[PDB]
Amino acid sequence: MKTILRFVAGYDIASHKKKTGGYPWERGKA
Repeated sequence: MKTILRFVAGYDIASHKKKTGGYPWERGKA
């Protein structure tokens, strides 16, 4: 995960817009 910045970038917005489906352990090592 070197250029994941492009992947997480969209997730940071999509997760903030929709906000749903997110396990307590499946949150990027907390």
